[PDB]
Amino acid sequence: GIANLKKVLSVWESNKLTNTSEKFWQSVLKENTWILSQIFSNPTVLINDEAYVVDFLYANPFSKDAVLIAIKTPSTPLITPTEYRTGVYSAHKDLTGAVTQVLTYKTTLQREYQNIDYNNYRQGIKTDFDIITPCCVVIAGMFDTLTDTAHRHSFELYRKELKNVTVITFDELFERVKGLIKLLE
Amino acid sequence: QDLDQLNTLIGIANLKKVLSVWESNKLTNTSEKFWQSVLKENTWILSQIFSNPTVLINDEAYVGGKTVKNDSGKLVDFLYANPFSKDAVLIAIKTPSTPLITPTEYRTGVYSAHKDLTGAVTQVLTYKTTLQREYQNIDYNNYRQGDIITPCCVVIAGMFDTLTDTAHRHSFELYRKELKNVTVITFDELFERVKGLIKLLE
Amino acid sequence: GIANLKKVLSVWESNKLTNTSEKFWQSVLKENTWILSQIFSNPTVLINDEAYVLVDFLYANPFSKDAVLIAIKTPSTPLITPTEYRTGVYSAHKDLTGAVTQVLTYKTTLQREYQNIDYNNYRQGIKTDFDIITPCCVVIAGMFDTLTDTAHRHSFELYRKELKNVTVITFDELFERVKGLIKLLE
Amino acid sequence: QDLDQLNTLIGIANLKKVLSVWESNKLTNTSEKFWQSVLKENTWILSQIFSNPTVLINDEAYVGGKTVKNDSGKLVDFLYANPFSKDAVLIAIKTPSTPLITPTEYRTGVYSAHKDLTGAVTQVLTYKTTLQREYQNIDYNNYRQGDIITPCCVVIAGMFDTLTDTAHRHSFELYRKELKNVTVITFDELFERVKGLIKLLE
Repeated sequence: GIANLKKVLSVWESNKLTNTSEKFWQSVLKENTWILSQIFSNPTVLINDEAYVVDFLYANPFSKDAVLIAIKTPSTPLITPTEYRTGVYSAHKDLTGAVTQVLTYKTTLQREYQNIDYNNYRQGIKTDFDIITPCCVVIAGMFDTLTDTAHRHSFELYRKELKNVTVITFDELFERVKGLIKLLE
Repeated sequence: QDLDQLNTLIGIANLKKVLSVWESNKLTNTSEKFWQSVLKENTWILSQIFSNPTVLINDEAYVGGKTVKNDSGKLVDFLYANPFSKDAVLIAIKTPSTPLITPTEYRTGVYSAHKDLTGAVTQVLTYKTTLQREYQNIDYNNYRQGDIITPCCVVIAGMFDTLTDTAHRHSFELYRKELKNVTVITFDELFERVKGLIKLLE
Repeated sequence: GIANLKKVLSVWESNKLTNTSEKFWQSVLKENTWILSQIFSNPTVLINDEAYVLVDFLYANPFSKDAVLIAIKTPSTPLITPTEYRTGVYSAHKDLTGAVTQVLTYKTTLQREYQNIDYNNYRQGIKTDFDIITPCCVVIAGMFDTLTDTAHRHSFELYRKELKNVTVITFDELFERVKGLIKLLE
Repeated sequence: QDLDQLNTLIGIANLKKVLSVWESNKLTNTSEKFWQSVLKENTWILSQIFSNPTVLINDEAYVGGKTVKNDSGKLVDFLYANPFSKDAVLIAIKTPSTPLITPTEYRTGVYSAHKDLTGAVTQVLTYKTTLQREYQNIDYNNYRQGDIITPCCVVIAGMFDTLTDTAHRHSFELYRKELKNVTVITFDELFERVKGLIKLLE
């Protein structure tokens, strides 16, 4: 119950600034599928990797629409160390490259959907995800690393101009988990 | 930790009653006022679903599922008073028997959004603009004597049961996934996540 | 030159309130490919219908090969519903909303069947200069002049700014660029 | 008739003059000021390319390719004075040698945007916010004594000649097409449409 929710936070806090392996955070969200389900207002269910043979695929159980989620490490920089202009900071190449990569996978997944769908038919797997819209999510970095107001302003501009990619930092992801505790109390 | 178990039961008990009314009058009772009242009393559910501590329903504001009483009676006055609620979610609750797509076909395999559904999306944006100007008007007066809210908009109308076709569901998704600042979630989708919360708590 | 530009407006000014056939407006834009190329700041070139096979045009950037799908309706296509949802609130007409859904559906199909389309061009010997990299769509329908009341314009502006990947452009706005080009030169 | 032919020749002569400058030192001159000066004396070209009669380069405003003489020296003053010029396109002109993507690969087939390119995109957005803030500042003062400009942003930098692979071109497109209020057009793309205008006229 709620003790399970607190356990997730304890795991999150313990490796908040130490773990730098994408595989570990892959497991944590895979073990607790409800964590990523809180991002989307519409209901979502996890899709097994075999169905579409460090990303996750969540699909709406009603419309079968699928959303692709890419998970990086919390230590991923959000902005460049130096500043392009006084008070203007460029988004780090790690963040910009991550956004591009998830779009490429979404393009590839839709372009090869017929091959994947037919393979599931042969193997008996029931395909429950339909690529209707190019919605992607990139979970990376921590918002707390942005100290200066210029840093927060520069990063906020980057994450507001994106059309179909929602960049969510790790701390914001677990704030929904932590926020659930407060609402229950 | 014992109270945490008590909180778990209290949270589940509230969720069961919300599903109880939904699974009892989702077909007969179709008045907008009734469904607004039900979701008002269970605002804490909406806070988690839309990932926003502060929500705006009708002419009232609820923070963390708590009714924030405002003596002035103006939603804008509360929003200006508290800078925290500058990213609140505006929710318009319609009847669950609201058509989502036109019964006929615009083309082969394409269904256009129904009048009622796209009317609500226009209405909430109109309501959002009015709140923005009233907030701006107060800011001008305070400056005269001596920002912009930009709240999120969410429309809750219709059920996914009426979409009894792949074309019906695909057309609806292409509509609601194209809006920038409006999220359309059906009543069936709304209460199915309520079931998910029960499963997570249990 | 300029005389050519004024000739195009003569056709537009003559058929904007008379011609209600979708095929005719396809012919006009197909004859003058430069008209639709003025919508996009980046260079674009029209792709023949044989290459990638409702009126639909396909323009591709000559450099990055990115393709854009444009759907053309009639100028007589309503933009908003005749009645009002609420007092001062008008809904977008089903013709406009349905047109947006259809162009997105065709864009989805075009990307999904790209491998077959690319392979067919290889067999037929045709080159494939278009690539579906981004889901960008354009819908051309109706005229902005038909929105007389300030509520009508506000209701339509809310809808068109709300869209993510579809840019609804009325006919008069499209041909205003043609008229705008004349004034800049003159 | 006679006037049209004279205007057609003037337009073609102007367009060919710009191409002569572009094709004479696109590989030698890297001064950002130089390319700002060249592209601001031919603003009528930019008006048609970006489909906007009003163009804002640096702190100077151009309407229909004509230099507006604002004696105040503040760009916002002109914008507030003239309600017509509210959707003006803000254009930032960089050197054509500006890199577009990182020379190394982020992954297998994925390239991230270069620091200079993404730095300019943030800079114009910062410039846009300052103009919006100053526009309100004037508007607030007028109210005390007795809306929102929300313009567009365009960045012109780099050449497509650097992108010598399919992966490079796909990566660049996935970046600029994802932006909402910023349009990125390379110098090679900018003058390609200049050639297209000549073909249309001639």
